Amino acid sequence: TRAGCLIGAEYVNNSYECDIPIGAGICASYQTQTKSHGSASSVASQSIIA
Amino acid sequence: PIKYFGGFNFSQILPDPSKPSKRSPIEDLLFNKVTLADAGFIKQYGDCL
Ligand SMILES: *[C@@H]1O[C@H](CO)[C@@H](O)[C@H](O)[C@H]1NC(C)=O
Repeated sequence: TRAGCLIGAEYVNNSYECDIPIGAGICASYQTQTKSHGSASSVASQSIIA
Repeated sequence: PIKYFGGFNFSQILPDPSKPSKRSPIEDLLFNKVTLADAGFIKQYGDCL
């Protein structure tokens, strides 16, 4: 992103409010995803989503 | 979707759908004038490579 290189976070096409401002129009948060249909708390990747 | 407000023409201040930055014509003029240091657009300012 224009701010820079983000590691450990996955991009989300949806739009939530900003919790932790990453910069350049990007914000990150800690999210638990049950949409994966497997393990909710332990998602397939790092739980940080931008 | 329509932009008639009794005759008060806000075209110069409302966003321009026919542009990529979607700035208003007055906003476009202002961004073009103040360009001594800022490039006026962020096409390449994101990475500066
Ligand atoms: C209603 O406003 C529209 C613009 O949205 C304009 O074209 C039209 O002349 C107006 N009609 C009346 C009856 O005010």
